[PDB]
Amino acid sequence: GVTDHTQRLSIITKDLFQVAFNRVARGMLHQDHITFAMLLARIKLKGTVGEPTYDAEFQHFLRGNEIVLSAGSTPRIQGLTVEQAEAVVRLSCLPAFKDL
Repeated sequence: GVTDHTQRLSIITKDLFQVAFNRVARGMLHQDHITFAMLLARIKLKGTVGEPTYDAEFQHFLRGNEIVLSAGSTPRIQGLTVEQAEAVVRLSCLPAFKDL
């Protein structure tokens, strides 16, 4: 019942993502469903327009533990434990969270 081609294209793209996720994740363990959902989300983020590439932010999400903290570089922050302290001084390297 759909006649316009742009609406058909949008429906085809969304249904491609949905049917691919359904037919993959039915034969797949429940710990990894969110992983494939995240991969398809990043793929659709790449495909859409009007957005930045989010390369450095996803790099700090994936290999953000690769940031090396210096000896005694963490100051004292109230409430947070040592793991939260090293996490916030690792997040502070990003320009978006510079004043964290």
